[PDB]
Amino acid sequence: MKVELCSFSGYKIYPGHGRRYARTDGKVFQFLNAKCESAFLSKRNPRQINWTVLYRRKHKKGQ
Amino acid sequence: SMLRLQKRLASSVLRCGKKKVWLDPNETNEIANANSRQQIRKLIKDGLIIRKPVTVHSRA
Amino acid sequence: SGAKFRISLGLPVGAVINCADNTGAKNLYIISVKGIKGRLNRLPAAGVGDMVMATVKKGKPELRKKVHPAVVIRQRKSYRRKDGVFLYFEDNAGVIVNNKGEMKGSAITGPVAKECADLWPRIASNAGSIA
Amino acid sequence: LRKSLLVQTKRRALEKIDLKFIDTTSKFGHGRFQTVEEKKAFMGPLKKD
Amino acid sequence: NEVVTREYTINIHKRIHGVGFKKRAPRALKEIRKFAMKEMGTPDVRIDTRLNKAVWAKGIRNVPYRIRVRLSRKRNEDEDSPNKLYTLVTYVPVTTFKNLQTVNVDE
Amino acid sequence: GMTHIVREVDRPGSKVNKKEVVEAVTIVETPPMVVVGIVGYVETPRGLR
RNA sequence: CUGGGUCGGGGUUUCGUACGUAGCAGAGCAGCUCCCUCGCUGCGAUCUAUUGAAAGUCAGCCCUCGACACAAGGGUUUGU
RNA sequence: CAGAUCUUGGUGGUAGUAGCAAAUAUUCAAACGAGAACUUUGAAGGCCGAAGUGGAGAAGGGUUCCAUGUGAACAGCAGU
Repeated sequence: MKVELCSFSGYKIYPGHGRRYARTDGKVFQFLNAKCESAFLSKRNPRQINWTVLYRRKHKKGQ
Repeated sequence: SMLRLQKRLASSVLRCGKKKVWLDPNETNEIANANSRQQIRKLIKDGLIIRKPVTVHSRA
Repeated sequence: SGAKFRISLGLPVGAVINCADNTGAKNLYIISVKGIKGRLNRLPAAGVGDMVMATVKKGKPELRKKVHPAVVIRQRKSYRRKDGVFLYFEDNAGVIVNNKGEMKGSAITGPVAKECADLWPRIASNAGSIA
Repeated sequence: LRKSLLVQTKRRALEKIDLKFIDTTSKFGHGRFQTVEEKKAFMGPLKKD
Repeated sequence: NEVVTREYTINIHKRIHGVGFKKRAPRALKEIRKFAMKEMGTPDVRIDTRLNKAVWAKGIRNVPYRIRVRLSRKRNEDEDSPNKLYTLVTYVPVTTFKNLQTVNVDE
Repeated sequence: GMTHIVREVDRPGSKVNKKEVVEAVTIVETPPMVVVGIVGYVETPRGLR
């Protein structure tokens, strides 16, 4: 088994979970749930969203 | 007892719809035997009934 | 061996799927999946990697107005691997092919589902990236 | 549970199985954290401490 | 004793889960009367009108999730009834609902 | 309830040979029973008695 | 076997960062200055810190052994 | 008189069944009272939202108007 980081968050995706979406220019992305699903498909910037790992790392929150 | 008669007279005397008339709730006995506009006109001046104010409608 | 584990069939007869090669077509109009025996009152469905007859409705005037075999490359219905990842691409797709199982064009744009590349090796030769 | 009547001899029924991952994330929602000791390490301290 | 009076924190979000919208607040009342009758045991429960305002305050479609209730049993203290006992429910407003117990109170 | 599992598989010839697979399973909790009684059955032309 | 009932607590989980306060933040405008001048006071959508905060969480989720009272009762029957 | 889809009168099975679903919605306390889901007062929550579930008229009704009282009958449950 291999764990694949989400493309809209940083939460680890264990092998049974999630779903994978591959655009028509040659890139696969992992999504942990449907909340992270239709956030990316509406292009909401993954670092302006108050719970992703990227946002919490950008403001250095907890560090 | 049927305080309906007293309610209609308390509307005509006060010149207001009977929504606003407030027959006193603790004194339903003394109102019950006041059934002529020579007493309800008296029964107001002693405060045993009053006219409720209009519900606020603020344009603020 | 010849395993083709069930993948959720998501293109019933009537599906219009973007052509993905350089033959000059732009729309495949599925008429009937190939290999389906069916039941009373059920439209045949074409999964990913299933030969399916198709009539180009917009493109080269040479190609239009006749029935050409086709293969479905990318399907929009989320299908499951046999390891629990539900891969689903961005659009329906296809490619014209001979009934001998080999391409007509020579340049496929976009990715190709791994289910196809295992089945039609001729397609897997020209695939840009087997996603 | 009852031991079987139909004797099995096929390939599929004579399989020797060694697991690799008994998943244990919560079933009470879309779980994302296998174990609490793992959950607190990705989150960190909270206001409830 | 038999004039014992004590607080409670009636949770009226778990006695209501699964009812229609126009029958939500009127159902909250009966789930209070089914509370006094189970706790004290007397079959006369007299909800004070201040409470009826406090359970209709939001609306009828939405009722406060937790309501704080003072179950003051009485011995026909100020009345006379065929039943010797009856509990007079009352309202005890509070701004928080965390770490509150069902403590007793002076009679 | 139910939960996942992950294992290899070694069916020769399968397109899934020597790869991971995930497979939905149950969990049947089985505490040890306790024997209390014995019963004896006799064959009768009518049936079992 | 002490029993379950209620309230509270934590675990999970949903949504996404509350009121309040502070900021030399904030596109501007207005009023006052030993006219000093990021000077002082105001309005200002929003953003930042307190803040993965706030809130809901079994009514068909889990564990408590913490508070509370209650708990062996009442009615109808049946005989070789 | 056994009949005529016979005339008049009467009673069944159906049957304590179909049904009392058009227009958002009621709740708490008190009073007379034998009796209260419905009457009256008070508190709260709703609607009709000025082309009204408002305030007056013409046709038409003919005493329904107002007061005191009644618990046969009617107000398709009830009713002070």
